[PDB]
Amino acid sequence: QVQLQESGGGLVQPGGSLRLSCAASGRTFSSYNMGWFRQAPGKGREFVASITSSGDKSDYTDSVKGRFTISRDNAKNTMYLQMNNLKPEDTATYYCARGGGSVWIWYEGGGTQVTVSSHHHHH
Repeated sequence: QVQLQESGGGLVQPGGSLRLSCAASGRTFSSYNMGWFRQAPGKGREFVASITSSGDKSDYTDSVKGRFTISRDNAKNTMYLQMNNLKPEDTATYYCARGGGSVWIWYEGGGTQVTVSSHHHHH
């Protein structure tokens, strides 16, 4: 079974940054379009960003355009999501998926949790 394992989630204040990673098994990682998706409280899974096999083209959902950057390192079988200027509405579990013929396939991986919260400062 193919593994698309997510990491990098955590808790940040609004305006903070997090970098997520999606690490794939196998030897043909570079041949597929790849994408990030997220599931916010009470909602379904929704598109965040996608990138072509070669990395030459990317697409973003409107609400993250300009703040998030998708990238990949094919030599390391890894895709990244650099999330800057984070907002509470970005709180969700984030999942990566591999693109096929008109479908995004999840494969194995439990997602990574991202919490963006304006809370009291503890210092």
